[PDB]
Amino acid sequence: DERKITFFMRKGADILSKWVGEAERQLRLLFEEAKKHQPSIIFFDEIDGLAPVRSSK
Amino acid sequence: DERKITFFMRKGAEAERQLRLLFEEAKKHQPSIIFFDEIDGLAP
Amino acid sequence: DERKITFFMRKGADILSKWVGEAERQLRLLFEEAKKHQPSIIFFDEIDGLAPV
Amino acid sequence: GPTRRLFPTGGPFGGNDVTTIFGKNTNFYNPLSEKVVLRRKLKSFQHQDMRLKNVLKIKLSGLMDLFKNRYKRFRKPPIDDAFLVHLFEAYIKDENMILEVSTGRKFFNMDLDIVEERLWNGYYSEPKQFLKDIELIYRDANTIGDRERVIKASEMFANAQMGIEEISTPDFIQECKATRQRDLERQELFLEDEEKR
Repeated sequence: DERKITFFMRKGADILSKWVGEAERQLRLLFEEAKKHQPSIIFFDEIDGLAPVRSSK
Repeated sequence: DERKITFFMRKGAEAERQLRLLFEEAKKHQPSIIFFDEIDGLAP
Repeated sequence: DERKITFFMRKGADILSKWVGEAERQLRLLFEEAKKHQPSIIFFDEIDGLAPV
Repeated sequence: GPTRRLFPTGGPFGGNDVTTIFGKNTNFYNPLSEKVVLRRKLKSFQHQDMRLKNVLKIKLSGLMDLFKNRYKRFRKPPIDDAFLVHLFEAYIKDENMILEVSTGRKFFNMDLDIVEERLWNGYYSEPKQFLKDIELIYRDANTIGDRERVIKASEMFANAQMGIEEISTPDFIQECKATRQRDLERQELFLEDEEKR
């Protein structure tokens, strides 16, 4: 009521895009929206769709 | 304090112009340093 | 004395940057310089990086 | 009168009625038995490779449309045309790079379209020509501006690079080395032809 905490529902592979590293820009816009409100939380659903482990390459 | 080694934090991974910027920028102030973080991102 | 073994020295991928078309023209001027000055030795230092595997 | 274009766009379809500062490929036409059989294979393989250039335009337009209507700020040089207009007949022309006196910076700048209208006429015998145009897009990123514009235009540069990694396929690469030696021989004969005539 005094500080409305926001939410940011983001999925895994929608951030990972075609282009080259515009997948960075899809979270740069999120991070500059994270300083729109001060009480802002970032929910990354399926973070292994973004950052999985080195296997052999 | 008559000289000052200047810090330069750099991540691991376009990158070649930023490489020229960090290398020539450290070579105009001769007391300086170049620090790289996670070199395997730039050298697998 | 009167003939010159002219020595050209290159480095490990000094020819090879990430731009594709510069290494080609650099090698063309290199071998054309080798063909003009007739006795010539071309050195490729760190050829495991210029020709990696 | 004629168009005041400084870029070397010109081929068999059109675009030859131009005049630039540096080198120019104006081409429709400008012992004897080798020259006339040369002209015969020139007409034949120029028609076939021109159809191949139009096919390359067809498979280039599918990314060219998105990359031309997405961004517009790099579809125009930062230095306007009239400063280079009075150099035809502040800014000084060296080999091909234009120099500005007030800062001293060196620009190879296009209007982010010098590719579609080059393939309108067609002299893209190899995909290394499209490689060089996307590298000139990187050069337009590199030469002018602060960090944000450089990295964003390098992002669009590498988008077009990720596209030309799909256009450059080894069957088309070997066909383009065949017509690359053919067109190397073509440009050599055409320079000696425009010097002798």
